[PDB]
Amino acid sequence: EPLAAGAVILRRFAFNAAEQLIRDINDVASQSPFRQMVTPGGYTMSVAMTNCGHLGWTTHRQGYLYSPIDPQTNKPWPAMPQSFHNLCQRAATAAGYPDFQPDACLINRYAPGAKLSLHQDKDEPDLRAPIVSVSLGLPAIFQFGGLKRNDPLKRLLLEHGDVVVWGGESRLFYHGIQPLKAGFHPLTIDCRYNLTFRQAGKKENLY
Ligand SMILES: [Fe+2]
Repeated sequence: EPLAAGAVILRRFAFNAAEQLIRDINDVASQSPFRQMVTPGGYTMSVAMTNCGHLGWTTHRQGYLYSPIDPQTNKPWPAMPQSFHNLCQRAATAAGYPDFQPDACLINRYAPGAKLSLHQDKDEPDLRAPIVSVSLGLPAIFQFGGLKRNDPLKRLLLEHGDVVVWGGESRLFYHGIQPLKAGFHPLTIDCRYNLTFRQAGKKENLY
């Protein structure tokens, strides 16, 4: 029996691909800079973000959505790097999702003390498609609950190279990241990067 129904934890799965993945995060950031987006309550997120791929998650007039254009540059988000595409496919396939074809990758950067409040990934057209998570750099405590608010939370440390394929029931769980502890990592220096691959466009975009 699993810790999270439908989730597939692949520890250190991206450990070897880590250095290249980071070079690509930096490349993506040179075009679409990391920016701290504004929350519903008007607060600035402590986590900094950016996207790559055809679609990118962002804020838009009191709402949140996937856009083919970066509002900060008025240009498309950078294309999905080969390292990203490859790693995701290998993880998705190993987890039993060979047809998963993400068109969006939200890149999160956590500086010491950065955290992500509880939320569900429900902005995607088809929730049967999983979300592949890739952690890099400083370790973080990932928390997840259930399908509804105020449900009992479970914690899980996510470390450098860890990949989790959130499929099945786990795909809809409320989740977040507790305040990042300060520290040092050879490849990221003083932060943690997290990539979350999503199939954000409707199936028609595949034809
Ligand atoms: Fe999320």
